[PDB]
Amino acid sequence: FLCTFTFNSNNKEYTFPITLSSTSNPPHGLPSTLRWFFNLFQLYRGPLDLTIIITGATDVDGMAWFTPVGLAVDTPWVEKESALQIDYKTALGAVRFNTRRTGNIQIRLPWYSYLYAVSGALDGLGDKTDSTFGLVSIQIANYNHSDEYLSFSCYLSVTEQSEFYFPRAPLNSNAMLST
Amino acid sequence: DDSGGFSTTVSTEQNVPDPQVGITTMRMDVSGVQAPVGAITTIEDPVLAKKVPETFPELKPGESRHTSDHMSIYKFMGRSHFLCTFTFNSNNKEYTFPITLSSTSNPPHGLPSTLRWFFNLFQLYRGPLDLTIIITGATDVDGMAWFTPVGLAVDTPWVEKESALQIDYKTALGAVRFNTRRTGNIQIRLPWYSYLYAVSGALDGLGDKTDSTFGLVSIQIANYNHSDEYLSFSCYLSVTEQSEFYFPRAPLNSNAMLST
Amino acid sequence: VQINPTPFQQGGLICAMVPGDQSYGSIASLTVYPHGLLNCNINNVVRIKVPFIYTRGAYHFKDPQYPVWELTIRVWSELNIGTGTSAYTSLNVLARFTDLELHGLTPLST
Amino acid sequence: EQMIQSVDRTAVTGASYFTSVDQSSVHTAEVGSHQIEPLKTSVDKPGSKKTQ
Amino acid sequence: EQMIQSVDRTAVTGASYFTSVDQSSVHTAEVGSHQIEPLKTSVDKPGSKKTQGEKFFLIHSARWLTTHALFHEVAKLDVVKLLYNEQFAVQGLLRYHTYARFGIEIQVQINPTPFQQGGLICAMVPGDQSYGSIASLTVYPHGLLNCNINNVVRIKVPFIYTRGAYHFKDPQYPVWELTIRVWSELNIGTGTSAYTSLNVLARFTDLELHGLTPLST
Amino acid sequence: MMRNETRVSTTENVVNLSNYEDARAKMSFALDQEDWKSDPSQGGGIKITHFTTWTSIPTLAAQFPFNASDSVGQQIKVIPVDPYFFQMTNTNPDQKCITALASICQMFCFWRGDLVFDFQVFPTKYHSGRLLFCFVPGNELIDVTGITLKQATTAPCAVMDIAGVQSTLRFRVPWISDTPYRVNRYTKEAHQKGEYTAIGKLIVYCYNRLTSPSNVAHHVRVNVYLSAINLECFAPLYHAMDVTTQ
Amino acid sequence: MMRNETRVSTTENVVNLSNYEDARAKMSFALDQEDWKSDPSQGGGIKITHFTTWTSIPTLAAQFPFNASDSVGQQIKVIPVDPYFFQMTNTNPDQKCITALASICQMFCFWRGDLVFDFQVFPTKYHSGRLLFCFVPGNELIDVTGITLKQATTAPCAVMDIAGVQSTLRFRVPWISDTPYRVNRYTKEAHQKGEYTAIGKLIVYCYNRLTSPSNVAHHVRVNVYLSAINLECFAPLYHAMDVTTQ
Amino acid sequence: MMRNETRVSTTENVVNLSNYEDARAKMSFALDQEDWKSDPSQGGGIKITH
Repeated sequence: FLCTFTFNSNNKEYTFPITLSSTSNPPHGLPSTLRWFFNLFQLYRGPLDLTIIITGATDVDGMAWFTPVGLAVDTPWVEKESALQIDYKTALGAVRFNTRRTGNIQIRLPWYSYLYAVSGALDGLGDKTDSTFGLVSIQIANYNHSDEYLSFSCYLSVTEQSEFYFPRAPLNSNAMLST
Repeated sequence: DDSGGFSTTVSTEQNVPDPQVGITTMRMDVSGVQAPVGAITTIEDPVLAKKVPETFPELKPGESRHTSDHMSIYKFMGRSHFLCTFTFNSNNKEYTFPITLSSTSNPPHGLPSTLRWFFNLFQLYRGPLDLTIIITGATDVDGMAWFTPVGLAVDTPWVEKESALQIDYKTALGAVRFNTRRTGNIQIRLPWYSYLYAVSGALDGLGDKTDSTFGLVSIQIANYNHSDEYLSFSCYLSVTEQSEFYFPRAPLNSNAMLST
Repeated sequence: VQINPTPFQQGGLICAMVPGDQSYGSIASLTVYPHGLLNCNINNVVRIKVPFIYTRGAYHFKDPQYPVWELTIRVWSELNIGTGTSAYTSLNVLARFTDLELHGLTPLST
Repeated sequence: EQMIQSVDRTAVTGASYFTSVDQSSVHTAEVGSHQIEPLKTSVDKPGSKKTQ
Repeated sequence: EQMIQSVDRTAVTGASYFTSVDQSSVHTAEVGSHQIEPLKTSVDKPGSKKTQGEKFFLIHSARWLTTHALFHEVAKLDVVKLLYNEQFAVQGLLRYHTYARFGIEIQVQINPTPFQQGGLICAMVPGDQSYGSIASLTVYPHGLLNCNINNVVRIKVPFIYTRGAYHFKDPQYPVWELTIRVWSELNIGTGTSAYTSLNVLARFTDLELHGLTPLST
Repeated sequence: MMRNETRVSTTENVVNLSNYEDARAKMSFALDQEDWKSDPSQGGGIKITHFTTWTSIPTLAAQFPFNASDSVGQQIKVIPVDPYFFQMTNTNPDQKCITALASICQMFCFWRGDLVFDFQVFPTKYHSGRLLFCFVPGNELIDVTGITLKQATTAPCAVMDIAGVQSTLRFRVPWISDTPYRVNRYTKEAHQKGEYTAIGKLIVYCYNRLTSPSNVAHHVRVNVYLSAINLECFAPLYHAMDVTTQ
Repeated sequence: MMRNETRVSTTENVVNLSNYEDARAKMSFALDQEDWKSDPSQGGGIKITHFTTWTSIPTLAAQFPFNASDSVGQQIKVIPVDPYFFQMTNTNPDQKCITALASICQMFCFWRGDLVFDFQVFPTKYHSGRLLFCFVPGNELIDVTGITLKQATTAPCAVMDIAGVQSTLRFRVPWISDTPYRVNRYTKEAHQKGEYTAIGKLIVYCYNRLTSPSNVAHHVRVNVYLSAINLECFAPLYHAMDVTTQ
Repeated sequence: MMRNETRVSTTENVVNLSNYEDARAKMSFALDQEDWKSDPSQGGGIKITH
């Protein structure tokens, strides 16, 4: 498990980062096992597999796109109307799904970084840059709120092309949170 | 020379395409321990401008750590890029938009964003394209699409109006027929049918209206009851491996690249 | 293309062969097209050789669709002189066909 | 000692009847090359002295 | 016909990173030649990168006391940041170069008298300690200073970091953090000295240096 | 009895636009699903399979005058070393003139490589002087305007003479970085420490003054070109790169 | 445990009518899904696998009289050179008589090839005279009616004699174009420069007058046939080609 | 005539999160569906597979 969120209105966007930092406390951050695992070791380098699962309202088309770090992106962990062009969005590559037909998606996230790896345990300045893997965003349109709620959920897994380096000490029992 | 031309000077080709690969690889040091003979040159002379530039000592920069080469054209532009979007406001209507590589056309009617950028990099384009249309909003809507080469009869482009043509003339050009209940998306290759060698993207005036149009994709929808919500379409172009790009031009100035 | 600057002048030129029209794209980037750089210090002569680039089989002369080539000469860096140096340079252009083919004999006088 | 290349100043070019004697000259810049068509737009014989 | 020689105008000279492009240039004039001495004025090895930059340095000097509780942090060190200083001869190499990648070797020294008792763990922690358990420090490269057994620990570690090299002027985050915890408290009888002195010696291994630069800071 | 059967996996009827493996067509309008042979004929035999066609053609990024009034050691022009740099603009028609390297590298997130600055002076044979082109490795926000001339000979530099038979000095900047790549940040709004586009700044001094007789122009304009070698860029995006004023 | 599984791609249950790869049947009404063997029996052994069957059979496109009153150099009939040309009509029954070449080539967007005009005079043995059939390469909207006879011998031409043992002169028009194809524009409404159907116009003059005794007809009618060789057409469409009046 | 055909089995479009055989990705955002080579460089040669 990674996160869950709900659109309350039509034509809105939501952007959450994949942030291995432990300074981030859930609901914004890594919870449960992920928060645990990415703190076992110092460095992480490689692709990831991501699956999003859709609940509630049907007949809803939506687009998702992956934004590497440093590039322009909307305020994370926040639901707000899009600030960007449909042209800038589709250039990063995008799936376009409909919640009538699929109800789930599984898609691999590339490793695009100007960094060697992305460390999970860091503080202060280095924590804001080096600890962010990338920002998955989701935009939905044609959501008529006469319908019921629309819930999303995200689940991360690790490919065989990921690599883990230099084991650290595991987290104390007061630093492992849950969602 | 065959044409009868003579000269003492050595005639040497200029701006050869694809000098190097756009991925870091090895195919020791690059330059060093000798001299930077390559650091002084006359850029006006095309024989001396092909001298490999080298200034300081440097090392070979290893191998790039991902497989694919993102600076290839058939990879970069293989990703399908935005083209247009439009919405039917009423039942039993048709809509026809051309694929027009001309830059005189300013979006929403024209090529936006990257396509407007890419088709202005080079002079000539020859070959098939892949086209994908994506449907939003209303469901239980059957619709037909058909591709019309240039010069043949077609309805007024970039305009939503009731059909002027027979169902027989439409289906003869070939047509998909889809239902927005079942699919919600389509991906279909567009043939290269032209009385022209290629279709140039940068042209003006008279030659701009004919030579710059690849072809006109049309979409007709029926059984749209507007008690329902909006019906949105969107189109995304990509380039096959049978397309060919010729004679690089100068890229567009920052005031000529628009967005949608 | 031929200029004749005296060594007491200074400046440059780019002379590029542009198919069709220049259209929009950048003036800075003319070095993409087949070109040559006329420099008052170095060369007073440039030469360019280009094949047939066009969207059709041949260029119909009576009712030409659009011009096959456009030659454009831009001031690449301005001309500068002291006092008394001649205030200009003359510029001339010599063009010819290579590998010329011809089709369609025809009585049409125009 | 190494030799650093430089422009060859004096050259003589021309075609058929014409000639160019330049002091400042420089090498000519080709692009592309002459191509043959796989599909002929005009099948008739290309014009020449003997046709016209 | 005979050829009369003349100056060769255009030439390109230089050394390391620098270059000279001269139109009017002329051949260089040597005198003498490099000589070797039959009798060496200085017998020590001639200085180089490995003699200056890689030697041992006194980083931090602290004291471990009986009033430090368990898991007390005797000394917290940012190792590389302390190696970048006017005092240490490695500076003159680092002050003029932008980026460096390198190893690290730590030597930590206590001096308990046999009438004292206690322990220490000295661990190399990349980045920051962050959160994770103090009990688990044995995961990191470490050594256990025991008043009974060893008064000397040694540690050798490669370059672990999220980038290519550690930029010294504006460092992103510290590459290594050395932490010294009281692993079991110091205990004495009556009259035994109430403390121990603690010192740290750090140096670079396999030091590389890039980016010469005029920036003084 | 037919036992051929399968199970519908996840992502049923989702459109992945991101790659030509999942973006290729599932059908055609072409009768008999036919293929097109190659036809170089009218195209001059110039076929473009790769974007390195446009990044090796040196184009005019910037231009600065070299005055006779510059005392020894004065910075005439400072360039950040990134493919995204062009200062050239035009008046009529209204446009922002973008180089070839900047126009390709604006479409990619990350860039690395060697950037080859081609400097071209436009002197007469009767001018004389020397320029010093210094490369100062760092981010592009480091404040370099306090560096005197003697201090800048520490950094990798090159000195060209104005009047000679060769006009151009090609300054090839080696790749100097702490990260395997740099990033296109101009999409993002404000600055973030640790995230940088350029690999440094390129300072130009007046090494010796400009001397010249009375009847020749008192200054020499200098074009600055830009190109790239050993270039690697990836992670496509879309951005319209704005003119960089010093 | 059954791990056979697949993912449903895009275009789920869309019907591509455009090609027999996607238009072929997915099932049958035929019991045991049986196949039919060939049976030439009652069909005369004539099997048609290709549309070039109909384009090589020369058919009557047009007809014009050759009067004894035509002065030397007068244009009797002008033909555009395109497969789409027929002027023949009938009265009872009401119909527009379409050739074989025009009836196949009306269904295709683009056509190229050689068009073979077969001229057949219907003289007696006692008539005499000569015709000049001139081909004037260009579009079909060029205005050719001002060309005298001496000027038209510039263009490729042929001269046939009226009275002989052979009736027909076959005028084979080489393909002369600036584009690899021409286009069926008659679907579109008005004219557009650059988009042309014909490759030129075919002028017919009176080279020598028509001489003949008193008791023989004073004119000679001339059929004009039309066919095609080296023909290539493609891009199917549907159009009903209307009679072309001069 | 196309006789290729199959029958849709049970568990149509259910997501099994429990194993990397059914949790692996069905597509990618990576252009040309590219793969990443190994890079021990800055990690000290310490790789954790277990």
